[PDB]
Amino acid sequence: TIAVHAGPRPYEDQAVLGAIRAAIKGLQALSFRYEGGSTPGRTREVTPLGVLFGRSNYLVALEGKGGKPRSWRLDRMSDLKVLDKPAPPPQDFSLQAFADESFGIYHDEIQDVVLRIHKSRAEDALRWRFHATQQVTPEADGSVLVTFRAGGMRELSWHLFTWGDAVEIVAPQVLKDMMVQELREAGRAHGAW
Amino acid sequence: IAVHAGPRPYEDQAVLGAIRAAIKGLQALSFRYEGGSTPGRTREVTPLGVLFGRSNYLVALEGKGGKPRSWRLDRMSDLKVLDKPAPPPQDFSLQAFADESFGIYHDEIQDVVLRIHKSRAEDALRWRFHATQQVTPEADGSVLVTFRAGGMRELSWHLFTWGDAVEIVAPQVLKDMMVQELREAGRAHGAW
Repeated sequence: TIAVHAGPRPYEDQAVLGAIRAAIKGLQALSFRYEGGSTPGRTREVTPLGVLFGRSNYLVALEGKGGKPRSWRLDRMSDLKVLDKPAPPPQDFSLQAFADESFGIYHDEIQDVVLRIHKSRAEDALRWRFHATQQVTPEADGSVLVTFRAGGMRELSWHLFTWGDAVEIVAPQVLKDMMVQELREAGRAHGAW
Repeated sequence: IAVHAGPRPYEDQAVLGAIRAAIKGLQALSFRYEGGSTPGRTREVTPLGVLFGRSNYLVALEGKGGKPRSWRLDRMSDLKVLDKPAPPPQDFSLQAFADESFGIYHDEIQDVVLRIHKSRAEDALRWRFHATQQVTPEADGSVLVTFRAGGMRELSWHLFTWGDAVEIVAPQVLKDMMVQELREAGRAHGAW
């Protein structure tokens, strides 16, 4: 296409990344050797559904007969082949559907997030999509209250940092602690205080 | 089939498809802008490509005698794909355009040089900060990372995700911003 993804990203091995699309456009299956998970290093078979690019590149897929929608890290993968073998996708499987029942994390258990964005970036708050299932509430002081139910507290905290002092983390406590700890860590190394 | 999760802005394919239509038809595209230097006027451009990231941006030439520029998608309205010839310049590369800044913002290009601590050297090696990056292994197991790019506001926002594993050795501006952001955020959130 005529689009390019700007910004930092993980490095690519398009050799292996070209092998996965070879079986979703043929509705076939794949198989690799994992380097993680509950079984350390076996070779395993899997039905492909999609890839999610992030600061870690994943691969949504179920194993063999039946399965569970879970995504394998492409860094901890070993030697795939486009099985000669068919494996059609579940019909109602949206790939965005995987991507929103958490955040830039997966399965880190879901939290009721409450943010207060001051006036200054209130209009910026309305425009911004923190999570699909979000609700923005105006307040009497022109600040706006942003609440949504999501995972990925760490990524969230990284993103809130870019809002600077326009955000006020109201809930949950794990997010406050997440942010403070991260600010203390970075603030020491770069000499902020 | 691979969209990126996280806080991606509310985007619209009704205009993303229309920009693709004007590009591959090699014809001009016009829209009115809900932003920019002029509040709400109809601009007419040669569309070149879109940038994906912190939001989505049309890269386009407006009128004749202009440099490439960027337009927030979510801020273009009432777009029409016209029948005038609008081929791209033969020299333009969208990739080279995007490479001129660490993020979206095109400002003074800086030789940035970072040091990543040994505990995260393996991650730095496997991480593409920028298209022009070189990494050199240092004696103590830490790694030096250098590249040329503008947009250090966005750079310092990313560096924060590296915790205390990253040291900014140049440019000075990137250092100052990083510290000022940390103080401000740290005061807002009660970290010190």
